[PDB]
Amino acid sequence: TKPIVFSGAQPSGELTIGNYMGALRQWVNMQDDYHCIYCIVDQHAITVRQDPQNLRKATLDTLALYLACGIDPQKSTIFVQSHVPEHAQLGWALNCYTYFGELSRMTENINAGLFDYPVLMAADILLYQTNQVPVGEDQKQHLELSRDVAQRFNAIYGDIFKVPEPFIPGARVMSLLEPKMSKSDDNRNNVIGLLEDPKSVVKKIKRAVTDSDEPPVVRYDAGVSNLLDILSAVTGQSIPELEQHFGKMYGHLKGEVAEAVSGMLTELQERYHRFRNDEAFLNQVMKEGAEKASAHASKTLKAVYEAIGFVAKP
Amino acid sequence: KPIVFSGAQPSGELTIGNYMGALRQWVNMQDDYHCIYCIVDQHAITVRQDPQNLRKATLDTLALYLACGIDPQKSTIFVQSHVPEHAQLGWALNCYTYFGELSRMTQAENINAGLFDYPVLMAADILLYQTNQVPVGEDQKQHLELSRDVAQRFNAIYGDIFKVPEPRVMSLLEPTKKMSKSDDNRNNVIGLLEDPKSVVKKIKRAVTDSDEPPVVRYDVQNKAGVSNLLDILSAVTGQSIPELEQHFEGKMYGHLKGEVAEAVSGMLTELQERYHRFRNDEAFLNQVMKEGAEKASAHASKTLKAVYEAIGFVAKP
Ligand SMILES: [Ca+2]
Repeated sequence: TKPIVFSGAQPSGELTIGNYMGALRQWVNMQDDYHCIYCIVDQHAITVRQDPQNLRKATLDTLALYLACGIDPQKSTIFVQSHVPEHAQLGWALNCYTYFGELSRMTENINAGLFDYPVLMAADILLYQTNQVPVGEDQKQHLELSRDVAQRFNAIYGDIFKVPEPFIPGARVMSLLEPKMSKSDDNRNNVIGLLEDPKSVVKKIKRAVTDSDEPPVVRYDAGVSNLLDILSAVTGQSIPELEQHFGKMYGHLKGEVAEAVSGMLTELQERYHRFRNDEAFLNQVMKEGAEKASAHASKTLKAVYEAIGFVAKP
Repeated sequence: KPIVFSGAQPSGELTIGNYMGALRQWVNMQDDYHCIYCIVDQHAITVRQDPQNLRKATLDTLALYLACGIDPQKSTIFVQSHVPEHAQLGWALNCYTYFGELSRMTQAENINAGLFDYPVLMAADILLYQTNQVPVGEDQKQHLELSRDVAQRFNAIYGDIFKVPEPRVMSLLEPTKKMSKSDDNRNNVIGLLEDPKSVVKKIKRAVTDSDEPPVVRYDVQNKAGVSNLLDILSAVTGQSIPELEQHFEGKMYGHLKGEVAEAVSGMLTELQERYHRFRNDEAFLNQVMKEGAEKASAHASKTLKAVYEAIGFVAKP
């Protein structure tokens, strides 16, 4: 049994080139070393009012994109959250072991889902005996609540849950017009999406901030440096060996980058469309993932219900 | 047939006031209504429980409702935790409930989130079954009204997915307050599973008045103690109260206490005979919980899948 890694994927989330070359490209190559779990959290998504048609479409978009990146439905467990009842069941039970004050510290006319979703996050992770969690900086507090709830529950009932640990990377990709590239960027021009057409990549790379050194030379030190990090990650080349290739101006660099990133995204995107348009295949993937997820999750939930004192479902 | 939903705490301490008033009445209407009795063990854990006692009290409650006459073939009786759709809809309805609506729910220390959020789960329990009517007490009126508001709010967004639900024994030593399981002095309370000799003793010590000479006459204002014993006697036996005023003309209070104790005791001995039979047959209780949970899930899943389709979730394949 390998270490279990759990990651949540927002249905509306837009994966950037930073998300891919930095983290997800490595995670794909390590699916034989870890039991990786990817949960498309549509129950977390409806804490914000959602257009139903866009929610359904975005869930399928996200599934197809992760499959396009190489997530293997048989090696890993990839599923839609609402297809696995155990998430809501454990979410309710852990409400009774979470303090109202803890949720208040997470930050009226908000809905109860926004207030309570940190408990559902804890259930998402603890269901699968998760060992490690890749947490963004924005999610640090949520992960520490999951640890505190797991320890509190185990102190009462015994070692039912594993106490999850945050996990660390690692290609560095910086925001183009402000050299870290983030999927949360309020400025779209700072990032390149995985579903970005070649023309828009060319336009964002050409417009990337750079330093007006005279004469313009290619050297790692913040604009020019970003393009060296991005190009090196795509081509697997050393930064200095790249500088050997560039006498050329910053326009040579920006052109070279844009061509490489678009070459890599094109291979990802054709896989994306082949999976995305095959709705029957996606239904099979969600069925396999949900059934595998529930089999694993029910082992933990039934031990939780046993310890709480519920009559076991006959 | 109209659908009626009632939640039963897994406590196993029904009082004779609860039975004669509420539960006994519903037992006779199982042919005219689709009655749903849900033993709400997920609500119970909003207060920390001893694990073994919770399990025992859930089976105690089931056996007790069975002995009172709830028929698992006419009605649907099940344990809440056996039907995952309750928690599933509970989470979804959180997103359509305002924080302030739960904050204004009066019914502390370091409260846990379940104690705050359980009114949402109550709404989920009711709405899963297209429920028409919920027989709540006065102290759960707010909870029912919140369930109605959430159903209306959801329907106003997505269309009519939910049905909107529709909008006397006293303490023996304190006959101006209704018989309460929470009473600190347990000699105020008669439970359905109270030993007959114990029930007769408490009835014998029930408060009365100081009329010289004693008079047995229904006047709640001046003779609360005697009027209470006449309501209990009228409830067990069905005799109209003026009949007992005529039967006790010239009789003393001790005669009436002997009459209430005997009648109450007889009712509790038939109920307890059935209870111990059901409760000692755990295989029978398991099969009732299995069947009840399958029926409950069959109806609940229809509503939950319609809710998920309106919200925009991908349908589970
Ligand atoms: Ca495979």
